[PDB]
Amino acid sequence: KLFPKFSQGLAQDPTTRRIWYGLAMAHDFESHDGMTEENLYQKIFASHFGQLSIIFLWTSGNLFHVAWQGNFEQWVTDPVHIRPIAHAIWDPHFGQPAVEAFTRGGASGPVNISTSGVYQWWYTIGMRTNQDLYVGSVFLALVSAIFLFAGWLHLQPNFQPSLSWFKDAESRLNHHLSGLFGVSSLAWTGHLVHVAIPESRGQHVGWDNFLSVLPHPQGLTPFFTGNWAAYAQSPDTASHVFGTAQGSGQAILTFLGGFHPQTQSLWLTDMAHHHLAIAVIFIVAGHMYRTNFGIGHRMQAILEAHTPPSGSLGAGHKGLFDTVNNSLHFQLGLALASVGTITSLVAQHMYSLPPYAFQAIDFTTQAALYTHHQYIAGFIMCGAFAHGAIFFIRDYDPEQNKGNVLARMLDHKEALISHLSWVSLFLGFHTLGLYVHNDVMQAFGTPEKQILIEPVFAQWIQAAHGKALYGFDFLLSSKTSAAFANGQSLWLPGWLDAINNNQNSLFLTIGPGDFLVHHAIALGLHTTTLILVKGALDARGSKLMPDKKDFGYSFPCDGPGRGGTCDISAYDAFYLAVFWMLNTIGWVTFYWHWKHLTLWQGNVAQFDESSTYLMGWLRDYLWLNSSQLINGYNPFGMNSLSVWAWTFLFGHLIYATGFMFLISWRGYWQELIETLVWAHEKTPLANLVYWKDKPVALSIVQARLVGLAHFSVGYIFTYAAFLIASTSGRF
Amino acid sequence: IRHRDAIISHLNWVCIFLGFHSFGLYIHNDTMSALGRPQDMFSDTAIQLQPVFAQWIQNTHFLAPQLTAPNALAATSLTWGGDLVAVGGKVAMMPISLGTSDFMVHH
Amino acid sequence: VATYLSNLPAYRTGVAPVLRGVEIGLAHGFLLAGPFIKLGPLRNVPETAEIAGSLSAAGLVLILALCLSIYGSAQFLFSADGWSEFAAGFLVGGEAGVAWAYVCT
Amino acid sequence: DIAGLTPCSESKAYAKLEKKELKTLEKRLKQYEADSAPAVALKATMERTKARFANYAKAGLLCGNDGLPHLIADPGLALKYGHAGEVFIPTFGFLYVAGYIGYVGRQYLIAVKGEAKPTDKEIIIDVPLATKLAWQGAGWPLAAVQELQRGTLLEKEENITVSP
Amino acid sequence: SWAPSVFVPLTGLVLPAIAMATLFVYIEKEAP
Amino acid sequence: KEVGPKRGSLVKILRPESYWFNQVGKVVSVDQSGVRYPVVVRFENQNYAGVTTNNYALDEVVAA
Amino acid sequence: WLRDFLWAQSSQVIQSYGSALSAYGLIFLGAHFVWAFSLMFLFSGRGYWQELIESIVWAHNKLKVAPAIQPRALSITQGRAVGVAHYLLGGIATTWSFFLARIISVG
Amino acid sequence: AHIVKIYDTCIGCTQCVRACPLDVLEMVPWDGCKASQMASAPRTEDCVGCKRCETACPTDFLSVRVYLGSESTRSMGLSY
Ligand code: CLA
Ligand code: CLA
Ligand code: CLA
Ligand code: CLA
Ligand code: CLA
Ligand SMILES: CC1=C(/C=C/C(C)=C/C=C/C(C)=C/C=C/C=C(C)/C=C/C=C(C)/C=C/C2=C(C)CCCC2(C)C)C(C)(C)CCC1
Ligand SMILES: CC1=C(/C=C/C(C)=C\C=C\C(C)=C\C=C\C=C(C)/C=C/C=C(C)/C=C/C2=C(C)CCCC2(C)C)C(C)(C)CCC1
Ligand SMILES: CC1=C(C/C=C(\C)CCC[C@H](C)CCC[C@H](C)CCCC(C)C)C(=O)c2ccccc2C1=O
Repeated sequence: KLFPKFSQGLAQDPTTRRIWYGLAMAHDFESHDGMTEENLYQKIFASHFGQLSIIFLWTSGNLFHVAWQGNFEQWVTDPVHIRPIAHAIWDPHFGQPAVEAFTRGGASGPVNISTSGVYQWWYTIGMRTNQDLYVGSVFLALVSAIFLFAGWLHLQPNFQPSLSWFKDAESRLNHHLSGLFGVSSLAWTGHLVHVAIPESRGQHVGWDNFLSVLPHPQGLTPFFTGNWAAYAQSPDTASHVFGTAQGSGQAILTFLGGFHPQTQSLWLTDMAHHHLAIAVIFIVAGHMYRTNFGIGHRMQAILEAHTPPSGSLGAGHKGLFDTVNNSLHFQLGLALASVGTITSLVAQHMYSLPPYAFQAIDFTTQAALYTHHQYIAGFIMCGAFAHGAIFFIRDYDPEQNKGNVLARMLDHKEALISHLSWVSLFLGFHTLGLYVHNDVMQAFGTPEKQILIEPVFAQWIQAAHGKALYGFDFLLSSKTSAAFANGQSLWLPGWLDAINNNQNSLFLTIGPGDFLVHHAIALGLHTTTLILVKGALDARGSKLMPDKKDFGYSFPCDGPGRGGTCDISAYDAFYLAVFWMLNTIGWVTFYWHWKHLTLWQGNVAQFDESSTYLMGWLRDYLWLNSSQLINGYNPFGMNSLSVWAWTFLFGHLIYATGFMFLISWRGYWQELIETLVWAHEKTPLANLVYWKDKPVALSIVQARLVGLAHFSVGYIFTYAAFLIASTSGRF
Repeated sequence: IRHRDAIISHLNWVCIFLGFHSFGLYIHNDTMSALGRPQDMFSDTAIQLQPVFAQWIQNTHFLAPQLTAPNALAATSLTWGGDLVAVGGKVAMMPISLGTSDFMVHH
Repeated sequence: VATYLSNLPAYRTGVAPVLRGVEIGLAHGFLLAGPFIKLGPLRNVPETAEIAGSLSAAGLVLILALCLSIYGSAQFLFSADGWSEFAAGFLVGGEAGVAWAYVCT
Repeated sequence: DIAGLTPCSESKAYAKLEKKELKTLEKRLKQYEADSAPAVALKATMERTKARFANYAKAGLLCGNDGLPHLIADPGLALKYGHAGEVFIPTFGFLYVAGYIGYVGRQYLIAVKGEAKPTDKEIIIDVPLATKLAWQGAGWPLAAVQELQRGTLLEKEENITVSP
Repeated sequence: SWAPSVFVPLTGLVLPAIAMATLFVYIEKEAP
Repeated sequence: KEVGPKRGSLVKILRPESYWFNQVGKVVSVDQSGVRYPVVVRFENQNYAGVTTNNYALDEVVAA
Repeated sequence: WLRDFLWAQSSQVIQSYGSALSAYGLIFLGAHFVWAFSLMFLFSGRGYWQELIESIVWAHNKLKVAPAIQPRALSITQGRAVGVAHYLLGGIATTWSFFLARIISVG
Repeated sequence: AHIVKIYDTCIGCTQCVRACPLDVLEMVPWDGCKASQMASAPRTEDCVGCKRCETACPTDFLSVRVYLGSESTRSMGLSY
């Protein structure tokens, strides 16, 4: 009766879905009772403080458990033959072989081998002792408490901001380019130059001597003079032992390319020059805008003047500032699109260009980080389109958007959905056709009749980047071109000696299996956008339901009439796209994991012969590498992979349980729950015990969300157990 | 039709009971084998669940040519007990022992 | 059975909920002590099986007794104070029943 | 050798894989009498196999390090190096038949729209009209570009929409 | 060294038992 | 006079929320009274509910 | 059941290529296809596919190739029937190919 | 309770009232159609939202229209 304090209509619900929807539309602030736009913005501001405080508390917990139950100081001495430690295990349910099986890494109690990569990230930014990590945990715990105080105090009425303060898009986009991105990257270069560079050279720079230890031996005179090349005179040698001064080097802002020869990682000197350069460019781009000083540029004038005539984009970008600034789901959709793309960018560029010392030797760390940020990017990219669909129902106004790009998008929505349908249908037809063709050829003992289309277009890009394996000799693999010649002192030879190494992940050599699986990835991307764009554009209406905007974003159906309207809502079209999203990210991580397993084992031909046909994916990757996984426990005993043997089944159990909410739908279950209500209300001495919420079955939208949640959790837990065990068992 | 609620409610109960006390035995064995505790499992070398009733029926159907079917020269099959018929070097039929895993799969 | 149900404490209206909770507690105590003491995780030790099977049983009685007061604050014998007296009587009676199970070993 | 490749008549993994398949067929053949019906079919399988290897080496297909023929799907690397029969010739040998079927079905729909009830001649196909459109659809790209020059290929915004 | 033997039963058996209790009592409260 | 289209003229629908928007049917009767939706149009195209006829107003109606 | 039965005894259907059992190697893949294909029908619903059919009926209207028999999405109890039929086919034929490729080889 | 609104596209063929399993709907005099009658929803407290009314409405883009709102013990269709 009380628990949805935000929803007085849910508070009058005598059933048990009062609890389930009090938990589920609690953060849909716009649908709360008595909500105004000012209280909306105030609750969102406090919510962002809560998210920041949780992120800092989480990082401080990582730091504290590494400093306390980990072997970071032991890992610094030997980062190749020592496994990292996440946290100790206190499980009273263990037996003695389980206690003795999880003791490794040089510890005494049972421990977990961390695959989050945090030792490689902390060791390259200057952490060497546990006392450097306790200070970080205490600092981030203090900053998390400060953000909890801030989220409490900016809700207090002397400190509650106005409605007009949140709609200052001009000042926010000024300050979050100049200050939050440029000054922060300049300060991170200040951390790299002052702390990470001398600690990589073996000189301790802590909080006691950073005002007394020069980063450069003639420091701040070449910056004020003009000869900035003095900051790049002596880099680290090719015999540099990391963390010591054996062939150290003295430069702070070098520009080399390629990798450190020991750590197989990016040099910290040109990572410093990287963050310094993009700090300068972010400061220049952040003094572009006109807030309160007369000079700059205005968001109200640039938008409604970029309109091309003669029916090119219609009325162009006329009327967007009334709808970008007023809508939060449009801003959240653009923000999620940007974050989900640059998260895929983080994932693609942290395996090929590993930024951290002794990363890409720890293979399980690399697989976990890639698969982690790729699923994070897949969920964030499907939520970009989800909030883009919430925009068209809740926020879109056609009379405010007369003729702009956002109305022309809805005007030819059928052309968009039909062309995405064509591209997805073409890609699936021919990708499945060539895979089934190669399977039929492998079955009949004739591998030569396979369609093995060579990836010509991407081998040309590798050869234009300097990979001399294919002989296209176009720009950087040609020794006579101008793009080759005008960078031989600047950044090229380390990059050319790093590509042509066939043992890093920097531009792997590719063949017909990589053709087929990049077209599988294109199938997945175009089909996921087919489902998401079709859900965003038909969110307001269709010929089956011309008033879909009248029912809102999430609703079950419109009944059995008009042929039947199961899954008609835009929520239910996000819903079906999460399956194709998990499919797509599963394809990219199957492909990443198996090409890297065959790379790390040595036999890239074992991939190149088997990845051309789906039986080779089934038995040379799934069947083959899940041996030591499933042998985590057996009647002979158990080992340290048994926790991944359990979770691999645990993920198989949640996944199938999702199908119970997916295949069986509500109304079978309400009829079962009514017989259970009968049995409880007619049982002797159980009549005394009576509920407060009337038991009903889960609603239709709720059944979708619960089945999708179990599907995704079982999907992620199965592949995480398989990935970690399959990599860290043989390595 | 006038006590379908009683029928479906008691069958709901016996399905939930059979689900816990059949599949939770497998989850228990998974957990004990994963927690390094193979003695606490449900097996023949552990907590035993012997199918006493089916084993008794196997004994009576193997001893049926003795006194309950006196004109049978052998038992009606070889699964009840005895020797094995071997044809061409391969086993045609041999006796079938029923143990703890047989109990768990029959439930 | 209308005659048999007029005997067990949950239907005896003319008796107090304290004694009702006490008889329910001692009548469930040596019952629920059984599966912890006969087949628990520490069975094959003839010192600790009867100790752990009683300590876990008394903890489960404590869980049920907290859970009764949780039900009593949820729902409101059928009063807010009568169910609290029932919960306290069940705590005392169930721990007494687990101790009585440890006595009759 | 276009992209790290090699001619199949030059590579040795291709010949080793031919000898591997013929070795499997030979040790399979060694069980039977030389004139029996399985041995004739096994030797015919060997003859088709050797003819397949000879005609894949003859057409200049490119093998890889695996010893398997590859397909260069780019004109200008297929036209310049003589690989147009890999993809570039069947990418029009397909599209003639694809636009053929897409034109025959189009004209069968349009020639049955203007009748009493069209749907009865879509479950019960008018076979003389179907075979007339099957034969006279042979010059479909000609008729397709002559229909595109009118604007009678497309339809204007008489089409059915929802709420733009 | 006694911290994982004390904080882990509190966080999993005691403080969720508060959270199974106090967050459940808040559900069925009669609105005044 | 008889307002609306004639007894059997082909017509085009301008109701954007209709199933037969921009789609051609036959007028079968026009009601001559103060009815809001007098023009009765029968279609060969049936809708999702299986109905081939609908009433329309005078502004939602244009010939050919 | 995962290791010693599914993983261990699938070791003859997965390497059956280049033999007479290789059709069992194909159907084991193909029935893994059809089964999962059924999950498109079981999990989704009609009001999605009817609107997708609207968006491609527009494309067939634009190129004058709309059929006179109007494309509809499958019915609710038709899509459930398609899903359960493809689910049963893809599971039973998977087990068919697994069983026969196991037992023709090692039996 | 659910929100059951009707609209002036009603032809008065009273099929939503016969289709209604809960007597939410009833026919009211009106002068916008030939049948001289239009529906009404006086009893939307008893509505469950099962939308049998708008499986029976013949008018294109249905004249009756149920909007699923808050759920009481009558909107959830409970005998308990
Ligand atoms: C220069 C002044 C300044 C600064 C520094 C900030 C800073 C911030 N504001 Mg803010 N603000 C300002 C002025 C400023 N504001 C003004 C003037 C206004 C009024 C117009 C506002 C109005 C405002 C609102 C309304 C909100 C904020 C929010 C925020 C927070 C952003 C959350 C986040 O994580 O993004 C920072 C993101 C990053 C640091 C990561 C991305 C950076 C790159 C591109 C990614 C790749 C590199 C990556 C860092 C590598 C990672 C490696 C390793 C660290 C893992 C942040 C604390 C939000 C918030 O959380 O509320 C407190 C919010 O809702 N501000
Ligand atoms: C910056 C990120 C961000 C923000 C602020 C929002 C904010 C919002 N979203 Mg959005 N969304 C996002 C990202 C974001 N979203 C992403 C990435 C996706 C894709 C996954 C979505 C998908 C999405 C949908 C589909 C919907 C929203 C909705 C909403 C609104 C209500 C929030 C709500 O229902 O909370 C309550 C949320 C919950 C109670 C979450 C349920 C629990 C989930 C399933 C996690 C379960 C995992 C489980 C705990 C794992 C445990 C494993 C176990 C074994 C231990 C709110 C405006 C809703 C809306 O606007 O309604 C109209 C809506 O329908 N969003
Ligand atoms: C293995 C399972 C599987 C498969 C094959 C598909 C296949 C497809 N989905 Mg997906 N889908 C799945 C699971 C699957 N889905 C799941 C679990 C969900 C969640 C409910 C979805 C949700 C979903 C949505 C929401 C959408 C799709 C779409 C598509 C289509 C994408 C276009 C394409 O690739 O065409 C290629 C076609 C194929 C790969 C299959 C054809 C198989 C062969 C070639 C047909 C002929 C074989 C043979 C001759 C037939 C003999 C049969 C009989 C006579 C014996 C395609 C039909 C989109 C769509 O319709 O795009 C237009 C779309 O909008 N799907
Ligand atoms: C692996 C997947 C899975 C699982 C576990 C279930 C589970 C169940 N289904 Mg179900 N179902 C599934 C898939 C699954 N289904 C699918 C895919 C479909 C699609 C057609 C259906 C369709 C379906 C129907 C149509 C029916 C069921 C029924 C049932 C129930 C009968 C079993 C029972 O009560 O035993 C007890 C429960 C289990 C065996 C589940 C596992 C519990 C383990 C053994 C121990 C408990 C956990 C332990 C206490 C730890 C808790 C930790 C704590 C933190 C919470 C149960 C809820 C029937 C039902 O509800 O009536 C009885 C019924 O009528 N299901
Ligand atoms: C949250 C984490 C957590 C922790 C720390 C424990 C801790 C324990 N569990 Mg366990 N358990 C948990 C979650 C947890 N459980 C969950 C979620 C489930 C359901 C899936 C189970 C299901 C489970 C079973 C089925 C069994 C255990 C058992 C045990 C005990 C192992 C035997 C041992 O070494 O003690 C040696 C010492 C003893 C056996 C003496 C008894 C100790 C009791 C149980 C302590 C009770 C504390 C206190 C007196 C009462 C609680 C008060 C309350 C306010 C917190 C140990 C006390 C075994 C056991 O004996 O416990 C009953 C057992 O059979 N657990
Ligand atoms: C639903 C919707 C939505 C959403 C949307 C989305 C989600 C989108 C996405 C989008 C995206 C996701 C996009 C992307 C893009 C990308 C791009 C555009 C890229 C670019 C790149 C480039 C251009 C590059 C270049 C280069 C190269 C080529 C290489 C070398 C270097 C250089 C730089 C030169 C919203 C909310 C709005 C609302 C409406 C509707
Ligand atoms: C040629 C062609 C194509 C393709 C196709 C495909 C791609 C297919 C595939 C498919 C797949 C991808 C899969 C499949 C599978 C199948 C199956 C799987 C079947 C089955 C059947 C049956 C009939 C069964 C039976 C049985 C068994 C065996 C077991 C039990 C008993 C029974 C009797 C039930 C294209 C389009 C290009 C063109 C056109 C034509
Ligand atoms: C894909 C899908 C559809 C779309 C499926 C369409 C409607 C049918 C697929 C095409 C069929 C096979 C017709 C195509 C063949 C025609 C007979 C034309 C043949 C032409 C030549 C081959 C002769 C649904 O309608 C549906 C409904 C309810 C739940 C789930 C779903 C669902 O998952």
